[PDB]
Amino acid sequence: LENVTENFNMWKNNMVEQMHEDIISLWDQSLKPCVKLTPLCVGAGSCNTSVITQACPKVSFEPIPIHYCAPAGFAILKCNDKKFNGTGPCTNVSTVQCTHGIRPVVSTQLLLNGSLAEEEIVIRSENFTNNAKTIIVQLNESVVINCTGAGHCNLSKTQWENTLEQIAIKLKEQFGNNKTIIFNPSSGGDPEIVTHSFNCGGEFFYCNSTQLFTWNDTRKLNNTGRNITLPCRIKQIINMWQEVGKAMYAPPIRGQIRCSSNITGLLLTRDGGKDTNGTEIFRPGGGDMRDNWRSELYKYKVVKIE
Amino acid sequence: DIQMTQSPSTLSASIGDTVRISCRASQSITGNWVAWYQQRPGKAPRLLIYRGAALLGGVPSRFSGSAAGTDFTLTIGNLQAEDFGTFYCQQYDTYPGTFGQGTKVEVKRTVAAPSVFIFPPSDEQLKSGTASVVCLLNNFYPREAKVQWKVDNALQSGNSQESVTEQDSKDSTYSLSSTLTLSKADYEKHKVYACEVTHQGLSSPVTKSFNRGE
Amino acid sequence: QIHLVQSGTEVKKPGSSVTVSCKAYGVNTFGLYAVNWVRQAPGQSLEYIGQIWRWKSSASHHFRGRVLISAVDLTGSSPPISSLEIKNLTSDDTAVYFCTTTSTYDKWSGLHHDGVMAFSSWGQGTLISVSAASTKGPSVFPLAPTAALGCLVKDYFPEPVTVSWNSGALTSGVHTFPAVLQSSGLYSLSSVVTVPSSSLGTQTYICNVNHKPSNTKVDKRVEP
Ligand SMILES: *[C@@H]1O[C@H](CO)[C@@H](O)[C@H](O)[C@H]1NC(C)=O
Ligand SMILES: *[C@@H]1O[C@H](CO)[C@@H](O)[C@H](O)[C@H]1NC(C)=O
Ligand SMILES: *[C@@H]1O[C@H](CO)[C@@H](O)[C@H](O)[C@H]1NC(C)=O
Ligand SMILES: *[C@@H]1O[C@H](CO)[C@@H](O)[C@H](O)[C@H]1NC(C)=O
Ligand SMILES: *[C@@H]1O[C@H](CO)[C@@H](O)[C@H](O)[C@H]1NC(C)=O
Ligand SMILES: *[C@@H]1O[C@H](CO)[C@@H](O)[C@H](O)[C@H]1NC(C)=O
Ligand SMILES: *[C@@H]1O[C@H](CO)[C@@H](O)[C@H](O)[C@H]1NC(C)=O
Ligand SMILES: *[C@@H]1O[C@H](CO)[C@@H](O)[C@H](O)[C@H]1NC(C)=O
Ligand SMILES: *[C@@H]1O[C@H](CO)[C@@H](O)[C@H](O)[C@H]1NC(C)=O
Ligand SMILES: *[C@@H]1O[C@H](CO)[C@@H](O)[C@H](O)[C@H]1NC(C)=O
Ligand SMILES: *[C@@H]1O[C@H](CO)[C@@H](O)[C@H](O)[C@H]1NC(C)=O
Ligand SMILES: *[C@@H]1O[C@H](CO)[C@@H](O)[C@H](O)[C@H]1NC(C)=O
Ligand SMILES: *[C@H]1O[C@H](CO)[C@@H](O)[C@H](O)[C@H]1NC(C)=O
Ligand SMILES: *[C@H]1O[C@H](CO)[C@@H](O)[C@H](O)[C@H]1NC(C)=O
Repeated sequence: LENVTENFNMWKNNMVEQMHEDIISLWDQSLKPCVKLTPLCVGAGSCNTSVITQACPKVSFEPIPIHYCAPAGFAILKCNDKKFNGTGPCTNVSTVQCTHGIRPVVSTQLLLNGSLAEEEIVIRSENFTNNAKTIIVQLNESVVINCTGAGHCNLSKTQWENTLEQIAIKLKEQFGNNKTIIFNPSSGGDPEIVTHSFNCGGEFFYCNSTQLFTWNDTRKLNNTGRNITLPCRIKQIINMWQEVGKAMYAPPIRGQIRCSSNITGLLLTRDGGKDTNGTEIFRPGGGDMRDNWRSELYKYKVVKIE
Repeated sequence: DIQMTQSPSTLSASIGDTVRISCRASQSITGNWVAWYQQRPGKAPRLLIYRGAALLGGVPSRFSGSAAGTDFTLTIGNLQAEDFGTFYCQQYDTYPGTFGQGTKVEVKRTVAAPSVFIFPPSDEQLKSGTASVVCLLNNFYPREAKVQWKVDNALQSGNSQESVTEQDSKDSTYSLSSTLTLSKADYEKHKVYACEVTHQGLSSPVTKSFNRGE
Repeated sequence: QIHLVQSGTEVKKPGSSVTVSCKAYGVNTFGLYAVNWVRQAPGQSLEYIGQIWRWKSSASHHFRGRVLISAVDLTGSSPPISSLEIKNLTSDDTAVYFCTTTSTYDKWSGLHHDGVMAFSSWGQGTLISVSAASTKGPSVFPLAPTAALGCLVKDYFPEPVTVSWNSGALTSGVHTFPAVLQSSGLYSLSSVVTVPSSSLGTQTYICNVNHKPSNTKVDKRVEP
């Protein structure tokens, strides 16, 4: 550990933007659409769409862990604490060569294969007061989730029920104990944000996460169900996360696509409610892959040599 | 702990001047682990230079740092309006880091003697059981001033307080208040109340006074 | 771009304890930035309090045993936050407390020397004023008469009061002095104006005083 006190701000961390831009370029030479449409305006309202048609090679895009080592004239500083807001003065900081192996998983609503919370479930937010700022949840115990191009994902109803609890409890432990915690599905928006979207085998899965976010701080949902089955769908025409615009990928082909990932975290986003009675409603969120990266770099910060 | 003793406590300068502020550390600092900050009235300090001579990103290059033996100095070339305020040195050689007492850099001006005024307690205050006598020194330079209170010719100790404005942005003068407070009882007892002010602009100490009830 | 946003002013009774907060916008993770807390007593220089560095906290000799410093990484709703707890407040704890951040990522940087460092980003500061006084609106007294005249705004708590003249229409030649703290633990200030002696019976002068913490607003006419 480094014997000094420094400031950290994962919400304004620059490595996030440095990885994000990398992960995008890690996408332009691995997953290339058959056609990519992107807004093109002079400002005069009228906006032509810039079209691009390239080969559409079916590749089973399988993410490789990524390290981030400071070159020279530069040093990475890691924060150490069982519960770090990731936005303030860190006491147990410590210089490191490369950040832990991170598997740049691009997804929405659920953070897959990320890094678990050592102690307990932690939830960071650039401002919990602002019903506009994504709440990044960090699970201390991942929940396996298996998706298949066959059309769905299975999740443990047990583990997910617990998780919502040990999350619902960490929420009121920030918005007011004497406050009811509820979970509802997406409010609306793009398919990629409304469902738990992500990529598996180069196939863009779109799983309906209603059964994962319709939890009332009162009842249950395990009648005749051992596992939660999200009705997933693979799309060819998708909205790009790298930049405003659609993109069409070629249909599936491999006799079988399969994924078994660790739900290591979520991206929630409680609704304003305009100071109404203690009844905070949290819904799935994300779509801004940087929050993802953040959830992984929340305790890092590269700095110039002295 | 390392002591940093800063020099001078105040200096007066003009726009375009070159200015030097110095800090002597009580021990040698081989590594040059020294920093300089600026603080403007009402605001948080800002780091200007670290490691003795390195300029932080965004700081004008008219600022520079230097060292000789146990002395460290900040130099400001082409002094600018936003530069006026208070400067601090800090060692971070050894735990705990420590700061100098600070240096105030204010605007140079020609000498101007205070206009002096004295206000007896109002009848409304007297009615509420208290008495405050106020003496005002208006628009003077330099800031150094002495005011003494006398009642029935007796020097007054421990029952007065002073307040000074910030240097005025337009005429670069100061103004100062001194308030003498006493019970309604003693106020009504004595006859003559006097404010005595001494200042460089005044060829001789000026006394403004009144007799109670005029 | 780093902006450090501290919690608001607090007025605290002696013996009490307080926790001040710092939201570190632009800071990734306290794994890469150290937090150093510092305080400045009124009209005084600056003094180091303690730090959290690499998730390890500590406090200077003068404050050890009386202060807890913590930090947590957060995202979405909030940026990373650090806080400073102070126990058994006394009068000599009254001061502006600054949270401060310095990146520790680059060992070679020269901002830091084995845990002892310069402070590259500062918060606005939070005033902690330690006092047994209770909130109280001022009395306003006329300072009657180139002539000078004004208003004495006496015995209020806490700060601030605001003063304008003639609803803001008179600003030239106006001096409103910083408040002083009296032996009674209440504040007092005065506001003065210089005017031509000629207009004294022709022109009207009224000082508008506003003390929001007591919801007090007075308008005092100042007559020769
Ligand atoms: C379409 O977009 C282009 C930009 O390449 C612009 O110059 C043109 O005015 C727009 N109108 C047309 C050709 O549809
Ligand atoms: C954190 O994880 C542990 C097990 O790893 C669990 O027992 C604990 O309850 C969790 N904290 C919560 C409830 O968020
Ligand atoms: C925190 O969020 C609230 C609204 O929820 C906003 O008004 C406030 O300014 C935010 N904090 C800051 C100062 O960024
Ligand atoms: C997911 O697949 C793994 C094998 O990779 C299996 O061990 C686990 O039981 C599955 N989880 C389900 C279907 O709940
Ligand atoms: C919750 O608010 C306070 C805790 O701050 C508690 O004393 C009160 O009894 C509770 N009231 C509600 C909102 O049910
Ligand atoms: C699945 O999601 C759709 C909207 O995406 C919703 O209307 C529908 O009711 C959901 N079905 C389930 C599994 O409850
Ligand atoms: C949430 O509550 C509503 C109404 O009380 C119910 O219809 C819904 O099924 C609940 N969510 C689940 C499945 O736990
Ligand atoms: C609810 O269903 C789960 C499996 O889906 C089962 O493990 C659990 O025991 C059920 N609840 C009870 C205790 O009846
Ligand atoms: C990560 O996910 C796999 C896939 O189900 C699971 O089998 C494995 O135990 C998980 N490992 C972790 C991170 O605990
Ligand atoms: C890690 O998560 C990804 C989700 O994109 C999944 O495809 C992969 O199988 C997981 N790791 C394992 C167990 O292969
Ligand atoms: C909270 O519930 C509703 C919110 O729509 C509100 O009308 C009511 O006054 C509040 N308190 C009650 C009755 O539970
Ligand atoms: C203050 O802390 C001291 C030890 O530092 C302890 O003896 C004392 O009880 C505390 N005072 C109060 C009022 O809590
Ligand atoms: C590490 O311990 C030393 C003890 O001499 C101290 O000077 C330094 O500030 C400490 N650093 C931390 C973890 O704050
Ligand atoms: C960091 O240092 C603090 C101060 O001694 C200590 O309490 C904490 O356990 C350390 N954290 C780790 C395990 O790196």
